[PDB]
Amino acid sequence: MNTVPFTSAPIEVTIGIDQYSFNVKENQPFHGIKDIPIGHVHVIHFQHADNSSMRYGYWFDCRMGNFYIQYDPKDGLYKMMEERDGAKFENIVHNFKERQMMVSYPKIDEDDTWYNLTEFVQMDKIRKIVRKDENQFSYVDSSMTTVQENELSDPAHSLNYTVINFKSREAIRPGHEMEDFLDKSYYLNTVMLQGIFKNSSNYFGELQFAFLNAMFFGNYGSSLQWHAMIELICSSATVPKHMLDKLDEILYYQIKTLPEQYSDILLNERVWNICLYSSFQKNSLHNTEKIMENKYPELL
Amino acid sequence: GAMNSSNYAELFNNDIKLFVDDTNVYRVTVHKTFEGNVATKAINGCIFTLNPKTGHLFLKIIHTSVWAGQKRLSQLAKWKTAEEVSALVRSLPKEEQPKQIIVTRKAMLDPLEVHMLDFPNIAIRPTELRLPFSAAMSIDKLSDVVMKATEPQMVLFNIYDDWLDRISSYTAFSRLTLLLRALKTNEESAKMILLSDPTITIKSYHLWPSFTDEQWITIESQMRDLILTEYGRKYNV
Repeated sequence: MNTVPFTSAPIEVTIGIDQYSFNVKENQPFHGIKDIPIGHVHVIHFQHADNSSMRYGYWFDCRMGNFYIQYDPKDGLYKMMEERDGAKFENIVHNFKERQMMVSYPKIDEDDTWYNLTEFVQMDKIRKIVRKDENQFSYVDSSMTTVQENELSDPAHSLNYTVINFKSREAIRPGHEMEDFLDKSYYLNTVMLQGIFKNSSNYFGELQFAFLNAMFFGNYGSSLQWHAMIELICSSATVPKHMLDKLDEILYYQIKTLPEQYSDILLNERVWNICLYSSFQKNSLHNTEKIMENKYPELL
Repeated sequence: GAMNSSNYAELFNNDIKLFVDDTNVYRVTVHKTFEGNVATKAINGCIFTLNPKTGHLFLKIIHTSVWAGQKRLSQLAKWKTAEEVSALVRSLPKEEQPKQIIVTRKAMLDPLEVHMLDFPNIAIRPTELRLPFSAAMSIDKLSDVVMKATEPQMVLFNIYDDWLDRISSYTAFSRLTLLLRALKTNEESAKMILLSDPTITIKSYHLWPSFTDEQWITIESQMRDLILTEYGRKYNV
């Protein structure tokens, strides 16, 4: 069980940790989050009380280093930092714990929700999508645009998701235009799975990382990447049975976790109606179709 | 974006463009079977590819053999149209390739965009104009070369005959759309109007009769009348 201590909380803020959140008052004696489950990636995230614009946060794994949060009054945000001194960090954490100044990661023992949302997400892949090599953790906010959004503008602060474009020379073999546009199996299986991602685990990790960025930061380009990656599988006639079974499971837990009140902005009517009702895989997503029809019948 | 009444003069500027109409690509007669079910029999079709500035028509004849053993023919027809237009473009020298292709049916956009990926600088545009290019098979010589074709063929025509000698491309396209709208609304009547005076013939190298400027005004007037009557009938107004 690992810990992210906070030096202080000088500004009122809603603090997110994975799917949980806590309101912290201005100058409240809050000193961090303890009992964070080892073996998963995590996201700590922030929404200032005064400016409910720019949701922002850090992707981290506690196996990689000792991480803390400290407010910067100049840049006006909660920053993640690494503590290189193991003994200074253990001594900070033990003090705050002894004074019970830390919220406990509030996991219910039955509850596999975070595991189910981050099953294929790995810090090494997040750090290739979010490029800041001097840090072991990754910053994402509401406003960060994708490499694909840029092409249609500061490259340093971009989300480098795999570009998917159904009407690209990448997607369409010369002389197989109608076949490849109507049945994306060659784009999915040769170009993306064999070619770029190497295996379905990397593909699903990016998909799941894109959803979480869309959900936790309202990051619009992330939502676009999540739908594109669902649409590529559903629009392919030829998909390994194991990938379809896993996709159903992935999508079920994303739809299950989505705040009911954000379905209108986070879900693309056209993609979901096409995937569940028109696509080759319309009958291959039993769990997803049942939770969608029971939770968001308006959208369909 | 979309070509409408507001940007109508752009058709006659010096940027090479082509209209593509796919209406007459996939043509069938519906009949009863011996067991009293229904079945279609394809007939020869045609892609109607027109430069509105010059009148240069690229009539790609779609022979029935292209449908043999194929499925979902009305979807395939859009893709096969897109393949053939893309092939035409590649076959033209650089300086003759269009800078825009306007499809008369929005269902042609994605097939054509996908077949033209190699040509990112050629804009594929829809139109809000209801153009009567469907009536092209009401032009006897076009109908004749399509129905006689025993294999895939490309035939080159000037749909304006020699009109551009005497009138601008705006006026020639107005005349052509009026003749085609008439042929589309009442074929029998339109054809009667065009040939009712036997002294006025169609030159071997032309599609329409050799009307004088005065005679074109009479004809155009008779075509307007035909279109309004039929409208009053259709709608009882």
